[PDB]
Amino acid sequence: MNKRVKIVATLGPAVEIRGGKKFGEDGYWGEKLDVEASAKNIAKLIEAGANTFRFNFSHGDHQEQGERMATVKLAEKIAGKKVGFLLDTKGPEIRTELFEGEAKEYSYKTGEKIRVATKQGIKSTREVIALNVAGALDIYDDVEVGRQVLVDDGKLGLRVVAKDDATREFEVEVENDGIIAKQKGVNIPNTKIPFPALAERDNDDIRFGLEQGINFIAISFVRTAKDVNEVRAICEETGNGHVQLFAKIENQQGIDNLDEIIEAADGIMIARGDMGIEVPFEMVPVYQKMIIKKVNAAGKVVITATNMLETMTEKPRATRSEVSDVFNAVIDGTDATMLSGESANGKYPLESVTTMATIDKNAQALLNEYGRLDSDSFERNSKTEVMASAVKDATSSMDIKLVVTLTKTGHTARLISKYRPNADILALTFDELTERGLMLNWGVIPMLTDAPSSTDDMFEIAERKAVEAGLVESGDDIVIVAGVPVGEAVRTNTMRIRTVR
Amino acid sequence: MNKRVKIVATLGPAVEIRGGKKFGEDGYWGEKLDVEASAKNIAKLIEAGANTFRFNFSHGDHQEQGERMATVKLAEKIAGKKVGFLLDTKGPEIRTELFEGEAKEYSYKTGEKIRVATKQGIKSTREVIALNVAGALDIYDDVEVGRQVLVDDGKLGLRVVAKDDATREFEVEVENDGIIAKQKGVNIPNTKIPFPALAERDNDDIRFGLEQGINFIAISFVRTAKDVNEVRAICEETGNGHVQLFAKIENQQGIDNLDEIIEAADGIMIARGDMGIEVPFEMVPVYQKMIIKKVNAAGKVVITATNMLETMTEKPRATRSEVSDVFNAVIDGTDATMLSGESANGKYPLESVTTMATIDKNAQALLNEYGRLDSDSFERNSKTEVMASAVKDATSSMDIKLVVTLTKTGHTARLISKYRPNADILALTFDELTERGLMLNWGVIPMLTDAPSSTDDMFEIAERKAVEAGLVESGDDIVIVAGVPVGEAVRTNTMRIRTVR
Amino acid sequence: MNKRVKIVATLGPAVEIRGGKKFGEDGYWGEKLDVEASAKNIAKLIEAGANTFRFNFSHGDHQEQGERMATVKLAEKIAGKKVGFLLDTKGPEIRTELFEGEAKEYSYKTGEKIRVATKQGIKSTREVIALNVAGALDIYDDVEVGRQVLVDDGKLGLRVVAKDDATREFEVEVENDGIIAKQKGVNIPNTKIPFPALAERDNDDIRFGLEQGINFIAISFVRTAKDVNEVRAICEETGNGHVQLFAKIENQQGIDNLDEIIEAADGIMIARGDMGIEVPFEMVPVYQKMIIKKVNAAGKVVITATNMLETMTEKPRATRSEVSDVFNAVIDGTDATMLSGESANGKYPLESVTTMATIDKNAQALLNEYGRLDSDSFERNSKTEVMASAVKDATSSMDIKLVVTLTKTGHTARLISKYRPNADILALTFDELTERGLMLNWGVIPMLTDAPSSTDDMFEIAERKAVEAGLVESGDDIVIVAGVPVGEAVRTNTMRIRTVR
Amino acid sequence: MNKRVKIVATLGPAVEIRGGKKFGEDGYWGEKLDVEASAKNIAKLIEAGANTFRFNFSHGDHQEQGERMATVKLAEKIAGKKVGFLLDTKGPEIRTELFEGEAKEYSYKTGEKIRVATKQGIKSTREVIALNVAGALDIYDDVEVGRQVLVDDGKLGLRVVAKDDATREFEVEVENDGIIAKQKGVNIPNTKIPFPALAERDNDDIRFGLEQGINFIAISFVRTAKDVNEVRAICEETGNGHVQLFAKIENQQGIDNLDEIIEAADGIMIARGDMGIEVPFEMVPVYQKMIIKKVNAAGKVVITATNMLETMTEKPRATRSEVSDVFNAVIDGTDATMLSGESANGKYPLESVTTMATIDKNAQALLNEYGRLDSDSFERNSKTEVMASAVKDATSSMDIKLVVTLTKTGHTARLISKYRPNADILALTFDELTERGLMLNWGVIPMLTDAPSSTDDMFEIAERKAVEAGLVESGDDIVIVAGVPVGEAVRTNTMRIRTVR
Ligand SMILES: [Mg+2]
Ligand SMILES: [Mg+2]
Ligand SMILES: [Mg+2]
Ligand SMILES: [Mg+2]
Repeated sequence: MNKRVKIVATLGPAVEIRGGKKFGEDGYWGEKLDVEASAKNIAKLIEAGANTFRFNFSHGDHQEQGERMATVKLAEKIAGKKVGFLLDTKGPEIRTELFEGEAKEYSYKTGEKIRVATKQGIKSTREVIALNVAGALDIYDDVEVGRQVLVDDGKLGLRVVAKDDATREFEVEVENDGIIAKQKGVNIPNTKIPFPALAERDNDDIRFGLEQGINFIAISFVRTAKDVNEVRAICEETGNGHVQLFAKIENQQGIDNLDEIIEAADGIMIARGDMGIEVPFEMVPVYQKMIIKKVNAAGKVVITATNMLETMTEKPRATRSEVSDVFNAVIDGTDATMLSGESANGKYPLESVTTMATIDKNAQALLNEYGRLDSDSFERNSKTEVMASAVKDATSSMDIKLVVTLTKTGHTARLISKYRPNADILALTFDELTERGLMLNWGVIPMLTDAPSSTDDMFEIAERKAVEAGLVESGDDIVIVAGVPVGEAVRTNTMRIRTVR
Repeated sequence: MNKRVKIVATLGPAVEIRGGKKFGEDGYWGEKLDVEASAKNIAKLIEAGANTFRFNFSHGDHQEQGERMATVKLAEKIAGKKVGFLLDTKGPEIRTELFEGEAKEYSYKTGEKIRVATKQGIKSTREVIALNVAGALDIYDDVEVGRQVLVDDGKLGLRVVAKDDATREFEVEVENDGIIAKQKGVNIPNTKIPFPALAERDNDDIRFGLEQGINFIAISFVRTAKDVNEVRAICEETGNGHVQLFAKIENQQGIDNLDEIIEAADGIMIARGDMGIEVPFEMVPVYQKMIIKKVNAAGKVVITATNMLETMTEKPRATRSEVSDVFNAVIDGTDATMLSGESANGKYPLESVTTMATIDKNAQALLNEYGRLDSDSFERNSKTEVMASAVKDATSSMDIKLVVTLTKTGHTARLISKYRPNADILALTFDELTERGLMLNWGVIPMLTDAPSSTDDMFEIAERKAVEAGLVESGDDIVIVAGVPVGEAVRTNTMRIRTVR
Repeated sequence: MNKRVKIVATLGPAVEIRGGKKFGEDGYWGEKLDVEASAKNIAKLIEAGANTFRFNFSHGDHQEQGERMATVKLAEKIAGKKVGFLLDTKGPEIRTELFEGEAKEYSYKTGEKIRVATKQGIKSTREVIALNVAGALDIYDDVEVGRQVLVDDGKLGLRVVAKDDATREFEVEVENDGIIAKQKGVNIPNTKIPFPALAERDNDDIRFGLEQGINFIAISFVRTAKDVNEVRAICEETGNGHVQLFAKIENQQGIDNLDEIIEAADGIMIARGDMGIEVPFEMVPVYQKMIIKKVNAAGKVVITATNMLETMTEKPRATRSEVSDVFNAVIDGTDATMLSGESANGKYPLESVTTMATIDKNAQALLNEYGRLDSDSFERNSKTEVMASAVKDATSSMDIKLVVTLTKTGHTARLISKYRPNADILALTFDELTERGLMLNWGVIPMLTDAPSSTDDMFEIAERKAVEAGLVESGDDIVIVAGVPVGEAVRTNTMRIRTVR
Repeated sequence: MNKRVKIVATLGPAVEIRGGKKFGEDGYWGEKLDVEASAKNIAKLIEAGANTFRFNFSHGDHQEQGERMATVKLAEKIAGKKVGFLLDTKGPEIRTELFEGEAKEYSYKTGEKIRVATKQGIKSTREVIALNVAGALDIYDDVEVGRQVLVDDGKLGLRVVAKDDATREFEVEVENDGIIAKQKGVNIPNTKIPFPALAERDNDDIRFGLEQGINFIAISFVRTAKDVNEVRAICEETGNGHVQLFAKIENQQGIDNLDEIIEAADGIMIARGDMGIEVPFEMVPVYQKMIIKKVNAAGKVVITATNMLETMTEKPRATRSEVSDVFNAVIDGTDATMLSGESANGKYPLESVTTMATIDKNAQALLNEYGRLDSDSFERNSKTEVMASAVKDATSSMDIKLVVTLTKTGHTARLISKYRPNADILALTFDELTERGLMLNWGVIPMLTDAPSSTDDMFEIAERKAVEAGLVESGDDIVIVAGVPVGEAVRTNTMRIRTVR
C-alpha cells in the first residue's frame, strides 16, 4: 500500500548526534555535530514516510538551521528518496522575558494581583512580568482594560483590570493557579497590535532560507492577503517564484480574511496551537473542517498540524484521543499531517513518524466510504474540470492501480490531486524544483524523467516508469492524463486507459 | 442543422420516369426506364435527408430490383453523397389469390357465411376464397376452429366456425362489412403455420441481393434466433460478413423471443403494419417503446416503420396525428424512421422525406429535456463504458460542437452513438463497406479518410476533416475518441478535448 | 382497471334519435328529439369512460344546446354516474360566406388569381369570396400585402398580392389545387385583427350556459389574461365562482402570453386544430409537450384535443398513428383527452370513446417507467408540498391501492393529482359543484359524502367509502390525506397509512 | 439550543462529601457520607447535561453502590430533571495480585526475565507475579507459548517464552521498560480463556442492581449472543424486561460476532480502553466508525466511551486531541458519549461534563453538512420506514423546531431517533420506565403525560406540552408522529405538520 497522505516532520536535536552523544546526555551541546551519524538517523525518518522537513526559525540561529539543511541533503542520499524543505517564520511572537537571579519559573494563585511591563530590554521579576515583543514594539496603547494575557499555551490567564500611564504597565489578576516560566509564549486575544506585514527579522530569516534552498515557507500569524504578498515579493525578487507559500491561520483576523488569504497563498497550515488560545477551544474542530474544505475547493494544499501525537514526546505509544485526532484529519481530507515536538525534541522521533504513517494508511482505507471531501460539488463547465471528473469516475468505476501524469509545471498533478482519486498518482516531471514542490500534494508520488518527443512516446514513458518503480505489473489498469503537447503551456486535455502489458 | 435521426426511404416507381412519363400517366408500364432523369429524382430525396434506400422484394422481380439499385448508384454520384442499401425479404407472406373473370374485389356484409380454400394454384370466387401461401404450404392442419383470418390490413375479419375434411376448406362468418380484393395480405393470429426457418425463394432473393451489393437485410416475420442465423450463414458463405441483419418483429413469437433475436441480429425494425394485426392494436405503442429501449441497451440500431406519414401517399400535408407519431419515435430514441408507401408509389415522395426530416430535427431539439433513453442505466465496470460515459458527460458539461472518431471496424462510432451525446458524431473510416454500414446509426456522419501513422496524426486528421467538411470553425470545441492504436484490434481507450485552431 | 386519464367527449346529433331515426337516415332533421332513447345512447358513452361532455357553441342555437344538456342530465340518472358539463365559446371565428345559386363548393388550381371581399352581409361567388367575420368586423385595414388566407383546416392557401382601396378587397393567388366550400373556417396567421376581449355573442352564449348549469368554460382564441378575466367577471357577477375556465391556446399571441394566461385560468385546452394552421405544422408536438409541463407545474388541468382519433368519424378502427398520438398524450402527462368530431357527428361515437379509454389505460401502465412529468422538479419549502411529496413517496415505496382524501374546496385532491401518484385518488366531498368540478383532474374519482365530526371519524369515513365503492378490500393499504380540520379553510397538513380491516 | 447527543457520566467519590471533606483531603474515607451535600453536587452534573449515571461494579461493594443510587434519586429531586441509571458489570477481569510487604509497584527493564503465577489466592513478588483471575479460574492450559501478557492499560508487555508444568507458571521476558503496580488490569490477546457466559459474581451484581432499580446494564467482555441472553434471562425472571442491555465490545471475539450481538442487545458500548489493548491500537478508529454505523442501522443505541477527556482528571482544560476525539464521535453519529474517571475520581467533575456538552452542541451544528450517518441507505418498503422518511424529509425541507411523539412503548421515538431528524424530538409517554429508558436515544427529550382519548386530543396534548416546556412558541412549526390509536400496540402510521398557535 502507498501512504497517500503527506507527512511534515519538524527537525531538531532529537535526531542530531554530537561526539557519539544523543539529546538528553549531559554536555551534549558542548560536543560538535557528527553530520554522517545524524543523516543516517534522518534517513530512517524519510524511510518511515516523512515527505517534508520543517525548519522552525523560532528556535536556532542561521548557522544551526543551515547546517541541519546540509545534513538532510546527505540524508536524502542515504535513503535515495528526495523530500521537500519547509521554512517556518517566527513572526510576531510575544514571549516572557528572562527572570532576575536565573529563577526558571514562579507559581501564582487565583485572586493574586501583579503587573505586566510593556518596556522592552528589561528582565522579569515575580512582582512584574517583562514581555519580549518581536521587533521591540510598545503594545501599551494596543491592549485595553478587560483584555486577557495568556502564558504557556493559554494554560494561565491574567485579566487586565487597570493600566498605569506613569510606568506604562498593566495591572492584572491571576484567573487560575499556574506557573509563569521564562521564554514561554504570550497571547492577547481580540487585539490588533500593529505588527508590520513584514518585520525585519522575518525578511532576514526568509532571505537566508531562500539562499540555502527551500521548497516552501509557512508564514506565521497571517492576518490578511497583504502579509502573504509581502513574502511573495521577496520570492520573485530573489528568482525563487517556485517557492510555495502556506498561510498559517493562527488567529481571528486570519479566519475573518480566510477567503482572500487562500486566493493569495499556495496552501494553508492549520496551526491548532496558537488558534486554540486565540479562539474558543471547543471550536477548533469546526474551523479545522471548514478550512480543509475551502482550501481543497481552491485546489491548494492543507496541512493539519500541532499536538497531533503530543504524548509521544515522552511515551512510546500515543493516547486513543491522539490516534482518533490524526485519523479524522485524513477523513476531513487533509493533504498533510505534521509532527512538531514529537520529531524535533522528543525521545521517540522515528516511532512518532511510524505511528503517524500507520494511522494515515488505515484512515485512507476508509476514505472511500467515509471521506468528508466531495469532488461532485465542484464546477464542471471547463475542459480541465470535465477531464479530472472523467479520471475520478474511471477510478470509481474500475480497479485503477495508478493515475500517471506527465507534467512540466505539475499543474495536471495538482488538478487530479484535488479530485482525490481512489488511486495512487505518479507525477512525472522534468525539473527537481517541480518534483520537490509536489511533495505535499495528497496521493502524488513525484518522479523525475526525460520530456516526451510525442503523445505516443508520452504513453510509453508513463507505463515504463510505473512498471520500473514496481507500482504496476502486467494486467494492472492505469490512467494517463496530460496537457498535450506536454512541452507547450496548455492545461489538461487528454486521458488514456491502458492495461499494463 | 444536422439531422441526427436517420431516414430509411422505400424506393419504387413514384420516382422512376418511363419515356418521359411519370407513374400514373397513360401506359407508363409499357415504356422503358429513363435512368438518368430517374436518378435526378432519387438524388433530390438524398439531398432532402434520405440516408438508406429499401428494396422491398415482396413486389418486383430481380431484373426490376437490380435496375433500381443501379439507378441509386448513379443517383449518389449526382448528389455527391453516399447512402446505405437495404434489402427487405418477402418471407412467409399469405395473399388472397386472383379472382375468376378479372374481378378486382367483392363486398360482403356481417353475418354472411362463406369458405376459404387451402388448395394451392386455384383462383378465387366471391363464394370461395383461395389463399396464395408462400412455397405452396397446406395450412388446413395448422389452423383451428375459432381462429380468425384477416384481409387488407386486418380491416375485414373472417371467423373459422367449421372445417370440411372432404374439401380441405374453412367455413367462415364475415364479422364486419368489408371488401376482399385480390393480392391483399392475409393474417392468422395465434397460429404456428410451420413455415421453414429459411424458404427457398428468400435464399435466392438474398443471394441475388448480395451479388448486386447491399449493406443491410431486413428479415420478415422473425420468430426465433434460428431464422436470423440461417441468413447469417449465407452472408458468411458468400464473403458478405459486413452485411448487417435487422430482425423484423412482425408477430407474437417474435415479441416472446425478442431477447434471443436481439443477441442474434445487428438491430431491429419495428414492423407496425403486420404487428398491429398480429397483436392487440392498442398495444403497438407499448411494444414500440419497450423494443427501442432493449435494442439501445444492446448497442444496436432500431428502425420504427409503417404508416409513419400514411396520408402523404394521397395528400401534400400529413395529419397532426402522423406528425405526433414520427415526433415521439425520435423521443423514444429510435435510430431511424422509415417511409414505405409514401416514397415508393405515392404522389409526394420528395415532400414525404422533407416533411419527415423537418419533424426529425424538431424532435431532436427536445431530446435533451424529454428523451426517454437514459445512458446512466448502463453498466460502467469496463473501459469502453467509462470512456463513452466521459464523452457523453463532456457534451453534457460544455458546448461540444462535434465528437470525432477514427474507427477501423466502426466500433467506437456505435459506442458513442449508443450513449446519444448532445453532439453530431463525425465517424472517420478507411473503407466504403464500414462507411455505408454506419449510415443507420443515430447521429453518426460517416466519412472516408486515410489511416493515421500515429496518435498525434490521428488528432491532426480528425480536426482537419471536421474543419474541411464545414462542421466546425476556429474557436469551436470538439471531442476526439478512439481505440489506440487505430490499426490494432483494440476497443475505445482514449479521449481528447481540442479547441479547434 | 381504473382509467386515471379523463375523457372529454363533444356531444351532437350522432347520439340523438329523431322519430326513431338515427342521424344520416332520410329527413332526420324534420323529426323531434326522442329524449329517452337518446339519453340511453349518452348513458353508454359515460359507461364506456366519458367523464365530461362538451357543448360546442360554434354550431347550434340556445334551444338546441339547452335541450342537449337536459338529455345528459337524464343520461346520468340512467348510468347512475355523474359527469362534468363543459361549454366551448364560438369566439372570433372567420368563416366563408354562403354561395349564390346554392352552390356548395368550387375547385381552383395553382397560379389562379381571384379576390376576397371584406364587406359583411354579402354572398360568395366562385370569382369573389365573401368572409363571415364574427360581429361584422371590417378586416381590410388589419391585413397586410404578403399575408396568407387559409381555408378548410389550412388545406388551401391564398396569398394577398394586392389590396383595392376602391372595392375594399384583397387580390389573392391560389397556392395549391383545392376546394373553397361554404361555411368553412378561415385563418390569417401573423395578424392582430382587433376583435374585442369579449364579443357580445360570447357574453350571451356564456350567460345562457351559466343559466342552464355548467362546470367548465373553454374560451376560444385566448390572446391574453384580459380575455380570460372578462369571462371571470361574468362568473363572479352571476354567482358562478365555481365555474373553472380553460384558456384554449389557438394562436401565436396565446403561445407568447401562455405564462400570464396560465396564472389567469383554472387550466388549458391544447387546441391542435387552429394551432396547426396558426403555427408551423411540425412545431405542434413541441408546444403540446411544453404546455402540458407548465400547466402541471401550476397545479392546473390540461386537455389535449382535436384529431386525436380523426379517422373513426368514418371507419370502425383508428390508424396506428392516431393510437400512437393518444398514447403519447398520456405519457406527456395530459390530465384529459378530447374527442370532437368522433362523438358529435361520426358513425362510431361509442367505439371512439371505447377505443380512447382502452389506449388511455394502456398508456397509464407505462406512466411509471416512461412518464415525462417529474414531481421531484417541484419546490419543497412549504407544508402542502412536503405533504404531497410524502404521499407520492408512500405510493412509490409500497403497494398503495388507493389515496383517499376528504376535501371541502377540493384543494387536497388537486394537490395529490398534481404529483401523479402511482395510485387511484378517491376525493370525498360535501357538495355537487365541488364533485363535478374535480371530474377533469387526472386520477381523481369524486364521490359525495357527509362532513366528518372529528379526525378519527374522517379516517373511518375514508376507509368505509373506499370499501363500499369496491375500490379496496380487506388487507389492502390506503393513504388518507387532508387539511385538518376539514371544515376550517386550511391547506393539507395530515397523512395516515391504513391497512384496510 | 438543546444538546441532542446524550452523556453518560460515571459516578464516584469526586462528587461525594464526607464530614464536609472532599476527595483527596486525608482521612476522608473515615468520615460518613453527607447525602444532602453530594446530591447538591450531583444535581450540578445533571444541570451540566449528564443524562445517565454509570455505577461501575468493578470498584465498590453493594453497600457503596446502593447508597450512591439513593443519592442520585435525591439529586433528581433537587435539579427536578430525571436521568437513567446504568449498571456496568465487572465481568471476566484479570488483575495483578497484592505485593508482599505492602510494596505498591516494581520497575523492570527490557530483556529482564520473570515468571507469572497461575495459582490463585497467593500474593505477588518482584520475582513472581500472581494474577487475580475472576472466579478463581486456572488459565495455565488456556494461554500458549509466544502469547503476550499486558499490564496497566497494555503499557507494559511480557512475552511468554516458556511454561513450567512443575509450578504451573509462565516464564516471561520484559518487552519494554515499565512499572507493574498492584490491582492493575491484565490483558492476554488472541486467547479464549473459558470464562462462563455468566459468572456467579456478575449474576449477584445484576440481581442487586435490578433490586435497587436500574434502566440499563452494560455487559463487559461480550464474546457472543449467548453472553447477552444469559443476562436477558435474569431480567425476564425478576420482572425487569424493560431493562435495556448494552453489549460492551471489548475484544476480537466481540468484533467477529458483532452482527449476532447487535441482534441480541438493545445497543452497544464502544469500550475503547479494553479494545485498544486487545486489537491493533491504530485500528480503534476504524472499529468505532463501523460499529456506530451498524448499530444505527439496527435502530439501536451506541455509546462511544473511555478516555474521551482523559487529561481533565488532573487539569481544568482538555487537550486539542481530546476535543477533536469527542467532536468526531458526534460526527460519526454516536447516540451518546461517556466520561469515566473524569467524573468519578478526577479534580474537575463538573467542568468535564460542561466541556463534553459544549463540544457535543458544537459538533451537532456540523451534523447537517458533515454527519457520517445517512438515513437514505435504509430500506423503504414498510409503513414505519416511509413514515419516518417523511418526518426526516419534513425537517430537511422546512424549519421544523420540534418533532413530537406520543408513545406507549417509546417505539415511535426510537424510529424517528434512528433517522436523525434536523430537529429536537419530544417523546411523550405514560410510564416512568419508558421515560427513563429513552434517555440514551439521540435527540429524544422524554416527558411524562396523560394518555390521549382521541387522535384530535393527541394533537392538542402534543402542542400544549411542547409550548408549556418552552420548546416552541407561536409561528413555530412542529411535526406530530404516532401509531394511532396510541393506546393499541400498533407501529407508526400517522404524521401531522402544525403551525403552533
Ligand atoms: Mg503558532
Ligand atoms: Mg410485414
Ligand atoms: Mg378552434
Ligand atoms: Mg473494559
